[PDB]
Amino acid sequence: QNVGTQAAEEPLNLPISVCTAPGNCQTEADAVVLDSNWRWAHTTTGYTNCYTGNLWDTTLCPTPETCTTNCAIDGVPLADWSGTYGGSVTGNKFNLKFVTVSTNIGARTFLLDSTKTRYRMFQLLNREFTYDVDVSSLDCGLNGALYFVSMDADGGAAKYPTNKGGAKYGTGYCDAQCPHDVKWINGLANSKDWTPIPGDANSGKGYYGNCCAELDIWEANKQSQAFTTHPCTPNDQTRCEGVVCGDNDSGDRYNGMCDKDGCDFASYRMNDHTFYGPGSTFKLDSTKPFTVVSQFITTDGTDNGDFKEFRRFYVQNGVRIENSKVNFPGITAYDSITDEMCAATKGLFGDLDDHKNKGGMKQMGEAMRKGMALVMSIWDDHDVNMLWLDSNYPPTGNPSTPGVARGPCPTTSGVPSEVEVTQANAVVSFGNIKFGPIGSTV
Repeated sequence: QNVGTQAAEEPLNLPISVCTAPGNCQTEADAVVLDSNWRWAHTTTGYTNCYTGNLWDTTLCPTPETCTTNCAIDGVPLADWSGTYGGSVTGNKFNLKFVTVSTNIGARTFLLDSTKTRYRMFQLLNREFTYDVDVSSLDCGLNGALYFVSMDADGGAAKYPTNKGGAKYGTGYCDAQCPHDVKWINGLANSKDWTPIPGDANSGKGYYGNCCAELDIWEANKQSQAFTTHPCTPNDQTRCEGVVCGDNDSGDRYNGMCDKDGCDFASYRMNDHTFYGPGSTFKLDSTKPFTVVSQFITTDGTDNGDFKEFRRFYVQNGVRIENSKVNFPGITAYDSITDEMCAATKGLFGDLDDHKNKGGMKQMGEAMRKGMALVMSIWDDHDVNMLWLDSNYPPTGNPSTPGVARGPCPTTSGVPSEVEVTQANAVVSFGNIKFGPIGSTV
């Protein structure tokens, strides 16, 4: 995309901590940038929309190349962050409102480095990543997500010279779902064969998808939470078409370059329904804030080893809370993501181990070694109504069959039109982000 001249781009300042030992950290003066999908797209030498509602203008965008020549994405000024997009920062806390009323629904954002010209790339192997979260106002159907993806640090600017904005304009998004709803891919409008998504007034799908590796630290609302590894072959940003995208709609979910299911550790799905929930007698009380700690263990305990284990623990009101465990007869009580856990649990659930097909923890680790961009988002799910996270999936499945039940939400929950009314004022908060060696962040 070209860059427009109507509004300066002003990312929100967000300090994080880089740590060397427990309680010995230094501030890193980073910032938050809005994903290019949420930006106004208009004519390069005017005010005329190139995209309105869920459609590209066919006169301006008869082809992707012409669209890209004629159109530009514009900046987010400071005033518009809260007023238009529902984003705000107080000290080291970042807040994202779900619906902001001209009416904005959801948000996806990235962490910029201290220069505000590149994404802050995290080399996560043999490191610990930690943050405080509040998901108390997110119920069934919503997801306040924090995760990493194998985006380029410059959003693709060096690879795709028609991308003028780079990381500064939140470009280059890709993930392990190979999404077609990304409006700008490889420096070009994804306007070919663009199709609105029914019941989604703001979104559509273009000819291409954009694939890359994804490490989900946090997919969650107050009812259920998960962390998940998604390797791809290769891991780096890859525009896809046809079978390579692994499109759900053509029966290709397991035929593409990315592991779409991922290998998940989701406490409720692993059959501990009392670990996490909205109340003081759950082990971890989702009505109150808490700290989420993630440790990425290698084979030799060094930065050069292969990724072998994703460990997790929590801190809430000064109380250390170890992760829940897998709880099925004849299955080891795993409390972390490893290749063995993935094989054993997917075996039990009858899920295809595409994680293993894509190179497993080792391949996931190669993405983490090269460095990944931090994503913070809030969203509802127009495909599957978040049932995969917090309900029975498939909805018609027996909840006593291992793998089906992922949370207590009813199978009628999560319809975007309903959650966008009922949960309009939901806000996820991510704060006090800390990064360092294992054992350094609490």
